[PDB]
Amino acid sequence: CPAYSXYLDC
Amino acid sequence: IIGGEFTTIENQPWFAAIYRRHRGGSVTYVCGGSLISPCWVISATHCFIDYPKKEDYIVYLGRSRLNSNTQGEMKFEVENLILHKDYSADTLAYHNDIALLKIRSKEGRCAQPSRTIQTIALPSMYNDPQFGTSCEITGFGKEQSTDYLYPEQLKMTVVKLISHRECQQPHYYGSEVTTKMLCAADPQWKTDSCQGDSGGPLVCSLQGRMTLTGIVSWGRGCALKDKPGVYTRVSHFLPWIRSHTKE
Ligand SMILES: N=C(N)N1CCCCC1
Repeated sequence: CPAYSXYLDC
Repeated sequence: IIGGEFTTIENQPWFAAIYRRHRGGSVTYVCGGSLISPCWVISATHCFIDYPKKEDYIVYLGRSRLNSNTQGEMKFEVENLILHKDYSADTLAYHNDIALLKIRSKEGRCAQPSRTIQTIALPSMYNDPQFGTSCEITGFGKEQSTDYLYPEQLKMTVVKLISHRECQQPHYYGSEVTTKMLCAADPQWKTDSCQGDSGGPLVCSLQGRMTLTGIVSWGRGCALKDKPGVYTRVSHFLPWIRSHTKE
């Protein structure tokens, strides 16, 4: 999954 | 802004729209900011940390639209771009995500207040509204997480402050949130800040005075259940702000 600000959950 | 409503700059006249000029001359939107005095705009360090050179930036005040001029607007160069030396980030959470832009027009002037251009008060130290208080957020960020384009017209919405206790729960953000950040979200998760809103104001009315309580910083997704927006908690940075602006 991980994991960025802002975009999608995954 | 996911959800919310369209607006114009008269309803957020401290809002600053910050753009970057590219090597070959195109200009793209970066982030929002807030006018805290005529010569100073406050924003978030993550918005500038890849391109830290002040000559790269243009700041507008009194602008309602992303890619056209609003009558009355003012355009400024950035005389000093001040990033917080304790900035850190891991793919998600930014810490000390706060920046100051000293602005100066090509005529060597700072902002001149008008119907479309005004400053926003800073909070007293360590003085924030109660959790559950409704506050407002403003920006030209995405209207949907999957959108490719930013809206052409400025937007605002209303989110409620969430306690550090609620936000620190592992099904929210765990240890990613610190007491120098504030969480805020909608109760239905249907409205939120999103990509391109960073740097902009979270404004709360603290006994009649509109106050810059927060600066949009980060979040997982946009308007995603159990994942609030996270804001720099301005009332914990007053000494930093006073020193760097007195400058
Ligand atoms: N409020 C959230 N969810 N954000 C704000 C900052 C950029 C992306 C996501």
